[PDB]
Amino acid sequence: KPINVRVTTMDAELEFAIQPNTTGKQLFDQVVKTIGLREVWYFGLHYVDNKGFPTWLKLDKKVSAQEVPLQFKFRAKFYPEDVAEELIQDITQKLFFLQVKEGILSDEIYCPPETAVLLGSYAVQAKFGDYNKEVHKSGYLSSERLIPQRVMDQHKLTRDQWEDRIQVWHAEHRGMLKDNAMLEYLKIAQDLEMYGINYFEIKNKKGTDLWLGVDALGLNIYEKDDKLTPKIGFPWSEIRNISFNDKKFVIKPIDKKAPDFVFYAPRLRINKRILQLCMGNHELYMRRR
Amino acid sequence: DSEPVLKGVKLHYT
Repeated sequence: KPINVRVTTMDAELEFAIQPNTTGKQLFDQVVKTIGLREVWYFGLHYVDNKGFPTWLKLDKKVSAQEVPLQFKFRAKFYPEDVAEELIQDITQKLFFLQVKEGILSDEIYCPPETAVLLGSYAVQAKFGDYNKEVHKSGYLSSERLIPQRVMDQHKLTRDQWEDRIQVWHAEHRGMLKDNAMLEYLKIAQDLEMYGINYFEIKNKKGTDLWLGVDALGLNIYEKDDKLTPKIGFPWSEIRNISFNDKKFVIKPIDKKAPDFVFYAPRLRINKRILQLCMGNHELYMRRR
Repeated sequence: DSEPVLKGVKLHYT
């Protein structure tokens, strides 16, 4: 019985026929070969196909175990610590650039206003080349989404207002090739507080709603309203152990005097997804060292 | 035998 699956990358869509004994790895490997991606360890096959949960597919398990064409999103799952130092291929860099830009523009990654303008200008340099008073004049940037909706909502400028501010930065990017404009975009984005972080809805022992963030450097607890500023930070080197059992997850600090952090997930599968990102990020962190 | 079979592709340039 053939199963229809769609995989989308940030600038491609692929439709596949797979059998019930096709592995996640066979799907992943044919995606990466089609697009010519070598730096595979950053990436994964995403799917909101739990009974409602955002998840990452397992490569050494048959696709035919967890399911909501079957829809998959080929996306970066782990983020480098330093984008300029670590991303080797232009394709890898482009795929991060597009994924990160979508997170910013969709309001998912908070962005200050002047940063949004500057980022938008690099995106403009990447999509349009050098600004030319001849080629790009009045309204060259209408029809273009360049600033997050929450930035515009909180501010008092019109669309032409915004294009104008972006246009004055575009011109300073004369001589910048596209690939380099995409990296400069990432150099700025990777300084944003929400960049590169996987957020999970958790509760402490008192029943307060919190966020857990897992990122390349460790674990963070946020109050429900402040996803930018970690309330509690757990860098890998400050963790004695991490554990879960069903819905209960515990972080034990290296400081024998300091107390455990205990929180609760809504289901077992959430805690499993948290720990796999924990393991994946810790291992990449150790591999860099 | 279990290897996926590509039936469709869309590539966005811009």
